[PDB]
Amino acid sequence: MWFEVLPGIAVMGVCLFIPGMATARIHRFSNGGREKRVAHYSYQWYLMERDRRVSGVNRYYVSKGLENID
Amino acid sequence: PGIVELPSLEDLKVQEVKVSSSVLKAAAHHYGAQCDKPNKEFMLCRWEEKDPRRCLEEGKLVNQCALEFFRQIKRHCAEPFTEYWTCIDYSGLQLFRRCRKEQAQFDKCVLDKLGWVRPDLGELSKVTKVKTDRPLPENPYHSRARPEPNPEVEGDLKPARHGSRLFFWTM
Ligand SMILES: CCCCCCCCCCCCCCCCCC(=O)OC[C@H](COP(=O)([O-])OC[C@H](O)COP(=O)([O-])OC[C@H](COC(=O)CCCCCCCCCCCCCCCCC)OC(=O)CCCCCCCCCCCCCCCCC)OC(=O)CCCCCCCCCCCCCCCCC
Repeated sequence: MWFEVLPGIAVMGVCLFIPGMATARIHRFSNGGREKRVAHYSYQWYLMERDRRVSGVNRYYVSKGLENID
Repeated sequence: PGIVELPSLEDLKVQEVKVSSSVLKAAAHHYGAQCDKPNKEFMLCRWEEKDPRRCLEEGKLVNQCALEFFRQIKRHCAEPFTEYWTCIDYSGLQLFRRCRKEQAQFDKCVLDKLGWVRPDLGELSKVTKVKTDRPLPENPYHSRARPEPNPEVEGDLKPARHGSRLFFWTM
């Protein structure tokens, strides 16, 4: 009856779940298991470029804590 | 014109604060509390000299006082701070609001073991007064002598000599 639209709606819902889940897993994979750094403002970008400079491996996401200093 | 005068490469060598931005943002309020005085001496020197080359030594004091800020965290409260900057480091916009329990643990461990009060909402944006012994720069714009202005008008205004003197008009 009416519930035969539910396979098509379910397949459409899976096909809409794929982009958001995909970009979340890609942001966690390309950034060391964390969110993607949002730089809307130039201060956030300056901190991100500082992280890229202080990581030593030319990657902003590799974080260095108190173990880097003595 | 003249040779620009830059400091040498050995003049700029200092032990940098080699930590990430989330490590800095996690320790930011206690850094603004405890490392107040050389930071404000430096930023006062920086807005008064208007020249970074005349601000290096005070800047080194900043890089002297930040590291002693972190070692005193590293000697006492390394692990709650490590968990706290890790939780700050997870987020994209690096929200303080997503990490309040690690913040409470870090503030409790710091207030117990070191006796630092975290600054409240409104304190770190204050304009503070700084006691320095360096002289006030008498010409921070490297300006020169302003030209002499034109002489003003003075004296009582007498009538026009013989009127308008326009070809034949006697008034
Ligand atoms: C107790 C307290 C109270 C006491 C009160 C006592 C007084 C009571 C009366 C007060 C009221 C004022 C009365 C007049 C005062 C004397 C003015 C005078 O004669 O100046 C001589 C003036 C200069 O002569 P001056 O020998 O060197 O000095 C004698 C005075 O001491 C000149 O003295 P100044 O050095 O002080 O004069 C200053 C300067 C002296 O002048 C100059 O520096 C020389 C240059 C003046 C202008 C030249 C312009 C040239 C190109 C344009 C020409 C336009 C066309 C000509 C006219 C066509 C007709 C419309 O004049 C001006 O800058 C003003 C311009 C001229 C206007 C004169 C006054 C006219 C009033 C009545 C208007 C009627 C129409 C007049 C004609 C219209 C055109 C003006 O003569 C001329 O410029 C030639 C034109 C004649 C003047 C106007 C005549 C006035 C009487 C008209 C009666 C008939 C009207 C008929 C109907 C209308 C016409 C169709």
